Amino acid sequence: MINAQLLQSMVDASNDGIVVAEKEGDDTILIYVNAAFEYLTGYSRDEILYQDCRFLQGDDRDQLGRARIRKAMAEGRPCREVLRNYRKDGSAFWNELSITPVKSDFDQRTYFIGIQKDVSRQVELERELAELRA
Amino acid sequence: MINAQLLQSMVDASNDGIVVAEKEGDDTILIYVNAAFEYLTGYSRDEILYQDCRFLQGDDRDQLGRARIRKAMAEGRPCREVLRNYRKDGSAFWNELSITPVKSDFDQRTYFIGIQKDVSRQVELERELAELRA
Ligand SMILES: Cc1cc2nc3c(=O)[nH]c(=O)nc-3n(C[C@H](O)[C@H](O)[C@H](O)COP(=O)(O)O)c2cc1C
Ligand SMILES: Cc1cc2nc3c(=O)[nH]c(=O)nc-3n(C[C@H](O)[C@H](O)[C@H](O)COP(=O)(O)O)c2cc1C
Repeated sequence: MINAQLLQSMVDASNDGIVVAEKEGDDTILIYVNAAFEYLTGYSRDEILYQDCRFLQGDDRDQLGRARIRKAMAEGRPCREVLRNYRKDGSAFWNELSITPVKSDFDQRTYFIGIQKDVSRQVELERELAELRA
Repeated sequence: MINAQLLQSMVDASNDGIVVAEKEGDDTILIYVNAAFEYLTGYSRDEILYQDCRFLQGDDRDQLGRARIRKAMAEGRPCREVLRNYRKDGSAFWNELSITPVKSDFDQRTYFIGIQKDVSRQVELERELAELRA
């Protein structure tokens, strides 16, 4: 279709937070993040890169999304889950995570492309509708 | 960060619908679409590719999203808009469109990366909350 350099620059430049990570045992290590992801998190490419993405959950580690994500990556099937995340400045938001497993098949490595959005307003709208139905 | 071939395969394989298009006057022509986009629309890469993406609106051409998208692409700034779209089988859904303008700067061409999601359930939840507030 298009040359891969063009595509990489279209991704580098996307308004959508986009990352790639590589499975290592019980971890997945971020090898690629775009600018919009740096803007979403309030971190820098260097701060972010080369660790597992969970670091954004911070203290708040009892969240059902985790298990559903973990369950889903394990089975090798895409998921979409929203977790509470925290920026560098400490502020808190609902991050929707779209995670897709990709096995290399050239080798035994598996990768994941994430695509993430601050969903905080969409959630507030639901908490409200939930209480109206009560 | 990562080699561009790896990245292109992570995109090719994403569960998220991702396209790229190229500005030509009042049009933008799709030069790249991934599999998930083919699945979103119910079209095939060959059917989809090489025309302007509006073809999915079909008959339903009076939609405010259009003007906001048009206004936004013009100004050269990202937007996120949801339009009513129609698959090949005719079925209808709410498609959220995240569109990012990218100028090449090597030449005078401008491109757009879109990232699109069936948002129909999130919308139904709002129509409901809207009427509760009435
Ligand atoms: C592609 C990809 C994107 C991810 N996005 C980040 C995210 O933006 N925020 C977050 O808190 N965790 C995110 N994670 C989730 C964690 O890295 C981790 O897989 C999850 O918390 C489940 O594993 P655990 O229970 O061992 O923590 C992402 C993971 C992957 C593979
Ligand atoms: C990157 C990109 C992705 C787009 N996504 C498609 C979409 O999935 N659905 C749709 O109906 N139109 C989509 N469009 C919107 C139309 O192609 C068009 O630009 C919009 O309807 C406004 O222009 P117009 O008023 O001249 O029709 C997309 C456009 C771009 C540039």
